[PDB]
Amino acid sequence: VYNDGYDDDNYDYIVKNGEKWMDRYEIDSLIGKGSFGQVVKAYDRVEQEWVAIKIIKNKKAFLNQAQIEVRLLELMNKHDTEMKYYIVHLKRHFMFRNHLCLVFEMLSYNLYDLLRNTNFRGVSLNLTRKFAQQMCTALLFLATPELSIIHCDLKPENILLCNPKRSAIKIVDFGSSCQLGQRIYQYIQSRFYRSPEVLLGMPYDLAIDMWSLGCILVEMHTGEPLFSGANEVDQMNKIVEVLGIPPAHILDQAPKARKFFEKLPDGTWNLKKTKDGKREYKPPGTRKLHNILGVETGGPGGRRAGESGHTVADYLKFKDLILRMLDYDPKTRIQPYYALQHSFFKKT
Ligand SMILES: Brc1cnc2[nH]nnc2c1
Ligand SMILES: Brc1cnc2[nH]nnc2c1
Ligand SMILES: [Cl-]
Ligand SMILES: [Cl-]
Ligand SMILES: [Cl-]
Repeated sequence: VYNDGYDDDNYDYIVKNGEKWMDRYEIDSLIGKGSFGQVVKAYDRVEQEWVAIKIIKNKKAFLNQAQIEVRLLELMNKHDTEMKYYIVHLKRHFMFRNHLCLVFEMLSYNLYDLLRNTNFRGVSLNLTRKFAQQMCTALLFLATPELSIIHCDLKPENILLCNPKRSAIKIVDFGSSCQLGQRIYQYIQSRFYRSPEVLLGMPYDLAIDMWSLGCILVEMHTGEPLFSGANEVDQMNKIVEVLGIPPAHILDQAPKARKFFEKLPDGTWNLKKTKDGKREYKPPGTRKLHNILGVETGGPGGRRAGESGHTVADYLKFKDLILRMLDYDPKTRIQPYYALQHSFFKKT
């Protein structure tokens, strides 16, 4: 009784392996899932190649958001004719059985799959550097004035390997992306990767992606999310454990500062007071990235002790870049052009 029997109760297309669409696509299987709908692997008979097909939910709000996604993908792909800025390619789109379907090149698995494959030991610092450099080049591309595109949902799951053994990547899922000055949501980004200005209800720009990236890079090396909040209050407190209380010039303009913080008569800010007898977080800024990363103790959890490509100097450079990506102030947070110039990327 949903979509004349083609949909489940959650607006998704009921995927059947081997179904052929439009005398062109043979549906192999489901390969991904999301809030947007589903992704399937299919073979395009006409072009005689494998593709991934993202099936948007048969639901107006989701259709209308995916129309924005289509426009940003076609816009990016036309400024990336050489396909060298690490953004997935929208081959074409169509309506089928009342689902917007977007056809992409077939890609390998994502960076989360890669971490899980190491049993969350984390990938090497050399491989992290390759990912960071590609990622920064991609954000530089997004920042070109004709695009000014904010991805808004960078996470390990939305960065895909081109090929499962090689290190080339592409960013996918511009399903919540917007352009500078075309911002339409306040609840954005995945929580672990969510920036302070978004937690604070403040206006945001492309710099929220660089925040997400700094979280991602740490997690790729340690194996675990840097700020693993269960809800927004716990997310902001986890950030404060590592970075301290946010500067007053930020909190004074934050419409949601009172959700997490409290201003004292002298105008300084602290965390909201907790119920008497309840200790739950480390005191502000005492959980140091220096120790999260194991800079002088053999890498995260000491697991890198004795390996090449993991020197103390290597780690200090890494930490510095990460901390610059995690600047509380969006206006001084490091920007893609300067991140590429960081000493973490030199040499070899
Ligand atoms: Br290829 C590919 C795979 N997964 C995606 N999610 N959103 N866009 C995507 C493109
Ligand atoms: Br803020 C901040 C957080 N963690 C650190 N580790 N080493 N220096 C640091 C500065
Ligand atoms: Cl999702
Ligand atoms: Cl290596
Ligand atoms: Cl924690």
